[PDB]
Amino acid sequence: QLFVSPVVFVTLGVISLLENILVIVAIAKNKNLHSPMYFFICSLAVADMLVSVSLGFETIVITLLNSTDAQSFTVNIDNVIDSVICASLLASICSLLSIAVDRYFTIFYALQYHNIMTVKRVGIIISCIWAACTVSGILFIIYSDSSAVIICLITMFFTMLALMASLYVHMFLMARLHGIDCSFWNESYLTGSRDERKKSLLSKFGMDEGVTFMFIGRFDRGQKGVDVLLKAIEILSSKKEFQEMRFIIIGKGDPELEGWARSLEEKHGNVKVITEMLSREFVRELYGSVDFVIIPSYFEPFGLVALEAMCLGAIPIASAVGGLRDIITNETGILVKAGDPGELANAILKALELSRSDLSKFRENCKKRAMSFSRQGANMKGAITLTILIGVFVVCWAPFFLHLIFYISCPQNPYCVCFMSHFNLYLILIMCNSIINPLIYALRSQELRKTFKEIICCYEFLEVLFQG
Amino acid sequence: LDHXRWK
Ligand SMILES: [Ca+2]
Repeated sequence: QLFVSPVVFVTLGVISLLENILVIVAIAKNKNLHSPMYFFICSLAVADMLVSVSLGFETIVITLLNSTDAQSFTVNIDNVIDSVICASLLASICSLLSIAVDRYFTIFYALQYHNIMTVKRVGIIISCIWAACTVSGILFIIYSDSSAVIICLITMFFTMLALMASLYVHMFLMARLHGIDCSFWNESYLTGSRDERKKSLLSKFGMDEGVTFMFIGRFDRGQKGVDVLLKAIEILSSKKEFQEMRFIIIGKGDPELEGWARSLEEKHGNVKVITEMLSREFVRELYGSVDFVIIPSYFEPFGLVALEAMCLGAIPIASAVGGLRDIITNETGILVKAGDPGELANAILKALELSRSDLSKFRENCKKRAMSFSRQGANMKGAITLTILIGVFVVCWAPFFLHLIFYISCPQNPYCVCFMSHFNLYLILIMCNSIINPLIYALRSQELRKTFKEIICCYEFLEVLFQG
Repeated sequence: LDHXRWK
């Protein structure tokens, strides 16, 4: 076994104890950090502290025995120490998963999650997490020799690894796929009122002032659903309500659908078709002029199409598919069944009736919703914090869990034995998870840094009052 | 008894 001085385990356990107490004290002392996310960061801080305190205390207990077997007493103390480490490891997984649940629901169902997750409900959930993890942790140490327990912990680590892989793929690799660009899609690029922007836009296409509906995307059968909209305009054609409606259809593709759109354009007059790929700057002006944006997509994994429109006040009429279903709410748009022209025609009729009242607040809801999905926003920055925290967990626990994989799969293999002999370094990396996490919380939370700065000033006064 | 478990 690879030697590391017992004092390293004790000192790292002290540094972790000092750091994580400061984290728990800061969240409790500051009412600004009294949100479910920081409460789940608090349970994670307890779990981190308890792991390093138990590993530090265990090292003190082992060194004491090497200095002085003491029968069952040492085995009983070992089982209790290992149960606290197991319980806290399960609780740390549960806490990170709870921050993952917190972030997913604050990103998509912000108002809904906030009303549900009260200080009482989050207090119950954390208590239930720790109650189930202490029960499971004790049971896991009883059947530590059993494969089922070791396989369960390895599966739980592989779940966290799969969570890290999917979060890194979303937050960093797919960053520019679903991330809204607030520097470009800004209402500051628009001049005048929406009434005059719509008036000028409709006058440019030789049309009267009416409820303007806009389509942007490829002309294809089974993807962006231009066919659904073209069928819906034909359904609306017979209705008297269609005369108060205006349609701007942009995109290229299928000559069959291009020719269909151009045929309805010359047939109705309130229908305008641009069979050209327009510049994002002009699409932005269209989003800020039109009343509604119709996204009748059969498939749209990223709500970016709706997000871009919502930024500039355009109320989206999209399909309840992928990202559109997630981004659009009752307050921020109208959702319809994909591939249903009859339901879309009714949604355009609903939108026409909706426009008779003041849509000013509806657009403000769209703007506020689209704004919360920006990378510079508190919701996305928290998801990046979550990816860093899970990333740090996975990296710090990976050698231990590979050691655990090796323990049950290849304990006889010299290549596994050589890796398994550096177990003390893997425990040191577990100590580091409890030291790196408080450094991340401070780095990612400006408010927690401020509260930490108040404790270093109060500790200077504590030591001053201690001597005098 | 040793440091951690499954060493
Ligand atoms: Ca032990």
